[PDB]
Amino acid sequence: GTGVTLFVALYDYEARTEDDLSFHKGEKFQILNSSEGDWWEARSLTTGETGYIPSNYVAPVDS
Amino acid sequence: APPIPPPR
Ligand SMILES: [Cl-]
Ligand code: NA
Repeated sequence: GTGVTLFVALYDYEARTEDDLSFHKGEKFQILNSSEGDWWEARSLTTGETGYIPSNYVAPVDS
Repeated sequence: APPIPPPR
């Protein structure tokens, strides 16, 4: 890749507040904030949208 | 609230 840390979705997720992101298994993200708890703010690569995601639904792309 | 569990 280009050097930025990326995470991948392990499962589909449907958003539960206006500030959450919906995503498919296999989606890639840049993580923007992982400091305020277990909901992380992320940017989706295929959509470009930003929002919270549940951190248990993602894993680093490296492996 | 914590993250929800992975889907069924
Ligand atoms: Cl979008
Ligand atoms: Na890097």
